[PDB]
Parts: sequence; structure tokens; C-alpha cells
Amino acid sequence: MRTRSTISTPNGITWYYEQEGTGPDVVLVPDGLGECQMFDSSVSQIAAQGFRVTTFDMPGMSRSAKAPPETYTEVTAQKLASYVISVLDALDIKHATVWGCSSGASTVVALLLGYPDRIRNAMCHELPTKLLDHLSNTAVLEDEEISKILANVMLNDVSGGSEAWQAMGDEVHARLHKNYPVWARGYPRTIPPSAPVKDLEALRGKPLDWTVGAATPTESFFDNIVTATKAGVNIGLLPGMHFPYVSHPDVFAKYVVETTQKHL
Amino acid sequence: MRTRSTISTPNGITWYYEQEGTGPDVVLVPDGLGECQMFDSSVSQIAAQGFRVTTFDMPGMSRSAKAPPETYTEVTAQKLASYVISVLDALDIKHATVWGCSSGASTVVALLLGYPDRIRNAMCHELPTKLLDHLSNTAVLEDEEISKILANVMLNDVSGGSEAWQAMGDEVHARLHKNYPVWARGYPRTIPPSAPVKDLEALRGKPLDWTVGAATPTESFFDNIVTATKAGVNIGLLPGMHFPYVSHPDVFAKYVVETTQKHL
Repeated sequence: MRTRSTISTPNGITWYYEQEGTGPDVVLVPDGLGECQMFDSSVSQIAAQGFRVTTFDMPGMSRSAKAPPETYTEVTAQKLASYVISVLDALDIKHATVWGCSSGASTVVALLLGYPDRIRNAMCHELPTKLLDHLSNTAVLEDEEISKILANVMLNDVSGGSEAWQAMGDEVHARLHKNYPVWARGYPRTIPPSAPVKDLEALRGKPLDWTVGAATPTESFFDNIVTATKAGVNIGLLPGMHFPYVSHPDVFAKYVVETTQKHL
Repeated sequence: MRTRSTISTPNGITWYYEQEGTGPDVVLVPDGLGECQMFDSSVSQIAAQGFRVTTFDMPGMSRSAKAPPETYTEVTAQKLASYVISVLDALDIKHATVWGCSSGASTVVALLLGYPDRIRNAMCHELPTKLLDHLSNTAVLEDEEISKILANVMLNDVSGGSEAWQAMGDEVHARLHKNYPVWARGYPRTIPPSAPVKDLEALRGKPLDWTVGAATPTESFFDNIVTATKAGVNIGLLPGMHFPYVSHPDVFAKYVVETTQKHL
């Protein structure tokens, strides 16, 4: 049975969060779109294997909408790490495995480097380290233009599975609709430069498990592969593209469970 | 003026070849399909920067079909290297820059490792090191079966440009139509296990430049990127997928040219 609730942190944010299971703590950090309903199936599946799974909407997004402007504008890996620790403190989670994709990837590596007493191990997926122009330019269109565009980029270009992506239901898609403009203004310019991967020796020997989607164009995360190899971090693939927890939940859950037992 | 002629080697192969320009020798080795008309506009383009460019259909393929079965069955990288060195000998090319994709990439790395006095530098693209069941399984089918399947794969899966692919002409595809069965019986099972890249240390410090196609699914050549990075080999991208010299002639020609110039 799943806890669905909110909890407030002193930095101004009222997080919407969900929790299921008992055992060691596993925390699933959303990608830039901030919507934790993307993990629904997995939350249960990873729970059933002996974990306490927690997740949440990111600040400014979906049901964690109530937050001060600094939390969803000029967003950096460091800012977001800072916010995730605060919801972990509030929910009294002392040690966690953490998973994260895209800006969630950036945050989890930053949690790992910045709070090693707190992080049992970190899974990072498709960490963005380059400024992408086509997405940057959308931050000056009308909110409703942005949503139509980004909804479409998600659906056809990076979802890694359009059936699955679309099967998330109308409510999810209604919340994403609101998130797209917020994301577009706050994330694309400031997340990539903040990537905590430039210092190779900080990475070395840390419990970190890096993946990229098997069907993503090689161009997209080529740098991820080079960085992980140079720093001896394990690097592999998941089926799909930018959202393996949406396109391939069963394999995603198995992977999280399996990597967690490894460091357990 | 392009020479378009035939030359014979004492290993029983009568090679169809083409040569253009004047200058330090650059040799463009085809991929498994063994069809050098794929290089046509780039031959011109490269030669026009001060190079003799030589290319050739591969043994058993296209207009090089007059060869003994050993040259096109149980094919391995070391064997193709041997054949190439022999046509080089016939053409009195003592020192060459070499490009090769796919089985052509294994070949050029094998040329570089095995004959360092002959190879000035080597460019390799999308080097196969993993078996691919579904291409492998085609070998048992009837000739016409194989051609329909593989031609379709070339066109829609890995060309990186279906328009450019089809624009090769009816002649090219008629010769490719014949090569498919030959390639399926001869190459997929034996080429990957002969990949000359299991010895990372032997690649360290070599004049070798490795690329993967920007648009290729990440899973296809992830291992190239890992290997190149572990061995300190320059790795990077070219636009397209498996056939940059068909889909992006201009970038291909310039890349060959810059990289060769780097080694004069």
C-alpha cells in the first residue's frame, strides 16, 4: 500500500511525494519534467523486492508546484541536490540509493559527490553536459507553443516508446502540459554547464552506475560514455531512450533492484 | 582522370579498381558489401586536395567476383588485410593512408597493426566486434530471400540517408543484389570474432582515428567508444549511420583529407 502525501521543507517547497515498501531506502528522482507518476509501476515493483521506494514531483512541477522562484529558475545540479537532501531530511531518510535521468542524472551524481554519508550508491542516466540549441530557443515562445512542441519532442523523439508514453493517461499529460514551459525557462540553459562530471578523480571509485538508452542516437550521450570510461565508472545500456522507466518498466525495475543489491 | 581498370594478384584475385589524382596515397576500403562505387564522388573530392586515391571492389563482390572461395568464405580481418596488402603491392603503393568501414574497419586496423611500415595512418568506422544473430541467421536462406531482406536493412535501417542510398543507381543495386548472399555466407559469423581490438595496448599510440555514426543507435557501436577511450585512440563522430561516404560525401571527403593531412 502506498503513501501519497505532501511535506514541506524550510527552503519554501511543499513537495508532493509517494512512498511504498519497507527495507533499505531507494529514491527515484524525476527528470527535468518533474513528474513522479512516471515511476508508478516501478515504485511497486522495486518495493516488492524488499525496498522502501520514495519518489516525488520536482519543485515548480506537477504537484510540487508550490515553491519559490529560485527553485525552478536558473536550476543547477547543485540546487536540485540541495533540495532533494531537504526532502530526505524531512522524511527522515538517512541512507538512500538514488536513481535519476537527465537533470535527475545530474542531481544524483551531485548528491553522491556532495553527501557521501547519505548516498549508498547512485544510478545516473543520460546526464546532459552540452547546451542544446533547439530546446534553448523555445524558452521565448508562448507557453502554449512550448507545450505543443515539447509534448511532441517527448512523444515522438525521446520517449523511446510512444504507446507507453501515451498510456500514462490524460492527467499525467495535463500536468506535463503545465510543466513544459516552466522546465524550458529554468533548465535547458543552466543544467548542462553545472554537470558535476568535469573532475574525473572525484568520480573514480565512487559507487555510481551510469547508463544511456540503447536506442538513443549515438550523438546524444556520446560524452557520457567517454566520461564514464575515463573515470572507470560502470557504464551500460537500458532499452529505450530518455525514459526507460516509462518505455521498459519491468527491465528498469529489475535494473534498479539489481544495482541496489550490489551495493547493499 | 580516373583510371578504371583490373589488376591481378597471385592469390587468385582479379580486382576491379579505380584510381585518381596524384599525391601521397589514400586508399578507401569498402565495407562488407565490397562495392567501391559507393566512394565515387569522394574519390574526386579527396584527390583534388593533392592525393592519389585508390579504391576497389572486394574479393567475390561486384566486379572483383573472380576470386577463389577462400577469399570470400570464413572471412576474417587478417585475411582481408592480406588481400588488401597484395593489391597494394600490385599497384606499387608503398605507403598509404587507409579508410575502412565495418569489415573494412577491422581490415584497416589489422593493416595498421600487421604492417606498420606500410600504413601511414588509419581511419576506422563502426568496427564490428559483436555477433548479430539476425544477420547471421540469413546465411541459411535462399539467395533471393537474403537479397530482399538485406537490401531492405541497408535502405531503411543503417544507410543514414535513404534518398542518397537509392540515388546510387540501378546498376549499383543490381551488383549489391548479387553481393548480399555472398556477404551473408562469408562475413557475419567470422568477421566480428576476428576484430583486431581485443589488444588495447597494441592500439595505444598508433596513428588511428576512429569514428561512429552520429545517428547510429547507441547500442550498435557503444563498444567501439569504450575500446577507443580505454586505449587513448582518437574517437569521434561523422554524420549519418553506417555509410557516411554515401549519405554525407562532402563531410566524409573533408574528414579523410583533414586527418590524412594531420599525418604528413
